[PDB]
Amino acid sequence: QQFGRDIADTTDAVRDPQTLEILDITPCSFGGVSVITPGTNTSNQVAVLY
Amino acid sequence: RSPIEDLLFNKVTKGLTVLPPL
Repeated sequence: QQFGRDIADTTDAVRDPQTLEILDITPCSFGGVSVITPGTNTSNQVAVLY
Repeated sequence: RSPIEDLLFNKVTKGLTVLPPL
């Protein structure tokens, strides 16, 4: 075996081409961001939520 | 939670994500 595929059919665990050591693949921060703010007539303060 | 609600809870088992309910 060289590399495996998850349920999404993507490379999630690949070994080195020569070394027997195996490294898992986990994506880093890629999620969405939302902004919570009141109406513009009241104020302009905003909140950052992930 | 009542034991009935416990029984009902125990009897139920890449871009897309699941937002938790309010």
